[PDB]
Amino acid sequence: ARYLANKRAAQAPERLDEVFTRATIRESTAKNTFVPLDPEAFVKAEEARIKHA
Amino acid sequence: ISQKEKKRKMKQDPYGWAQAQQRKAVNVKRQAELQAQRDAAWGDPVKGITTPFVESFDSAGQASVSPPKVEEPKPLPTSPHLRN
Amino acid sequence: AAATKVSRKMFRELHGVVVTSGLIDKTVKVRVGGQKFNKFLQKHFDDPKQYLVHDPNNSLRAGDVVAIMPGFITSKSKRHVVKHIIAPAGTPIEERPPIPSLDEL
Amino acid sequence: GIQQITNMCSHLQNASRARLGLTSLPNTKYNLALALALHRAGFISSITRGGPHPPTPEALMTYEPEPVTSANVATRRLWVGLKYWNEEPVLKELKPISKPSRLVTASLEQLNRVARGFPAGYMKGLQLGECLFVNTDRGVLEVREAVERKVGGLVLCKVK
Amino acid sequence: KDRKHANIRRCIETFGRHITDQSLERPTPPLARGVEPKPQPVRAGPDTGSSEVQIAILTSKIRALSKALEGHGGNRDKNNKRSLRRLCHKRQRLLRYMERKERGSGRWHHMLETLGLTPATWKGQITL
RNA sequence: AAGGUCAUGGCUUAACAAGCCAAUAAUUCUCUUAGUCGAAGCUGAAAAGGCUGAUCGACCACAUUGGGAAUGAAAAAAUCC
RNA sequence: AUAGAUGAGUUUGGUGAUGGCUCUGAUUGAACACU
Ligand SMILES: [Mg+2]
Ligand SMILES: [Mg+2]
Ligand SMILES: [Mg+2]
Ligand SMILES: [Mg+2]
Repeated sequence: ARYLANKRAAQAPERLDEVFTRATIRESTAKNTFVPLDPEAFVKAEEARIKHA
Repeated sequence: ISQKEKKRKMKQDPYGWAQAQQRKAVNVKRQAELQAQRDAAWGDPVKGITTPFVESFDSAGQASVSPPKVEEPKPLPTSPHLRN
Repeated sequence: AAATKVSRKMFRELHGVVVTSGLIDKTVKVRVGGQKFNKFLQKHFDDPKQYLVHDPNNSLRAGDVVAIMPGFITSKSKRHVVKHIIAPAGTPIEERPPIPSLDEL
Repeated sequence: GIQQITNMCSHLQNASRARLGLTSLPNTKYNLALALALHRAGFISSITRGGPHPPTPEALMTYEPEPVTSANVATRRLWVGLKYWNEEPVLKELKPISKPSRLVTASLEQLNRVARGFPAGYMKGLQLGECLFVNTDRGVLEVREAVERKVGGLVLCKVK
Repeated sequence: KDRKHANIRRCIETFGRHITDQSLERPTPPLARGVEPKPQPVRAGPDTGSSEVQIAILTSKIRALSKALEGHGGNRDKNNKRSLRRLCHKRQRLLRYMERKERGSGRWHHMLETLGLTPATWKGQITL
């Protein structure tokens, strides 16, 4: 019983009055932590070689 | 073990103690050879093992053979394409 | 009935680096991680431990990253066994003698 | 690591002491976790990932940040809007508790005691206005959000 | 100074990673478990910053300086006894990093055999 | 490799290898002091609090000092030499 | 166990600090003096 009660609370939904009152944070900033490789990493590297030469 | 147990131990069995040290002397001898062989490969912390390429620094790869002297003039790697 | 088979149990898996090799046969020193808690300062300190691991086929080289498992008693000081190589050192894995599975050992 | 959170705490103190309307922070998931909790607690006004220059002040929420890739990850920064009410900063003090030299962890019963203003462990009881942020497996939470979810974890800093 | 900057061109031409990728048989370190080789962008210029080049450049400076401290009146130069110690400790750190980073790659052995760098140069403590 | 073991371990033995632990004192030695511990006693608002180590319980040691063995299921004696 | 956290005298021509000392609280397998 002590385990179910504690596990239920840690995975409970936020309060409604907390949802309809808290300001908005764009998901582009609050969830985009992953940093992928530059898709143009190969094109840029080929242009940087020409400019450096 | 303490020093009292040392003398006491070797006093009980004088002969058995002697045999134990004869075998230890064999490994202490073999271990001294491997050290002298590893210290040689250790080298110098500044020079290590002077190679013909390191010797070519003195002339910037322009000399074909190292200076003599005892020593012997050995060929060195060169970079004749480099200018000033 | 009269056959006393080994336990054949699987213990935890630790990742570490091989510190020494070739000095003794079928044995290498592996450095693993750890952390001991100081109760007076109330903090953790790095507590790395170096064990002697069992290399049956002599397939490990110094500087190699391997995964070891305890509970495999082979000698007085050897209670760990190599599970598999994470990152080889010097030569590829396929160019070394294979590591037997725990079932084979 | 915890050193970045310690730099984020002392920097926000200096930005509020200087009465700056904006302030930048290094762009890391750890700093973003604490900033979201400060914003969720109402201590800061905004959070926006951007470049080395602050976005347009008026169009701050509708700002369109470019995707973060390896070609610009080195120049990204988190821009924080600071609050000042009644000629006083809303984020006056940010005192860290767990430091690089020692990570202080609290249990659920210690947080229950610190929430009502009673010392427990290396922490002290909370008074009127003070807040405490704990880094738990459920994210960076406020001590009263942690005891509600019944979890402990690493104590980050006490916000006066 | 003319030979100093001419030697720097020799180190970049000999140990330059842009040249050893094709000169050596197995320059890169052996792959790990599960890791597979993927193509990466080409270099926009010569390799002048790899640990091999830096360790080679430091070797040329250590010789030019250690050879001047051993010459006539070299013992009277007390200030540059720190410079030699500072060059050996800078090379010790790069050798100590490249040792674990390269995991015994053919590119690591080429540097040692060519420059004559023995374990004494990075293993323990350099006391001068 | 063999023996031993409920089993494990140079635990034991033969033959080989030169290792293993440590490098900031592992190891060893000298001097000074002390029986150890407990919400057992006293004390502080409190700290892995401080102090003590009476009466109580647990443990260690001793029986004028030093040097020893046997008996016995077991030394665990104010025994014995 | 959620009530539990306190001071005072004393350096200086004077002021603010620093820093000890002493007193205020509780106690003893206590001793001594007067009872
Ligand atoms: Mg650490
Ligand atoms: Mg002079
Ligand atoms: Mg005594
Ligand atoms: Mg005066």
